Amino acid sequence: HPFVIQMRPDLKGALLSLIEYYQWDKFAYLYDSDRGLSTLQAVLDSAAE
Amino acid sequence: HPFVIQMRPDLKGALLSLIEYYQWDKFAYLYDSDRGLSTLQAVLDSAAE
Repeated sequence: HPFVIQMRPDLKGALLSLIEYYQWDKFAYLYDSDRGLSTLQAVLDSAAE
Repeated sequence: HPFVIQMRPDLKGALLSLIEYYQWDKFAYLYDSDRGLSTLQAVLDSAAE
């Protein structure tokens, strides 16, 4: 989306890399729906691969 | 949300009951964010339970 400038960096890749680093195969992901499920969608998509 | 009259019935229950009827334990759920994440949250919470 154009004309919108977001100061906040994206956390998705960082979290994926952290989970990868800690060598976690199996875990529980708690999530709050008010902030949005986007990152959850990310970790779910990654979960299959 | 008030003042909105929604003709389309809620499909969640039929889905969950159908899954439980076919005796499904493990499966694949493909989804798009076009319609909203509500059904997804339904199958995820019910999967957790």
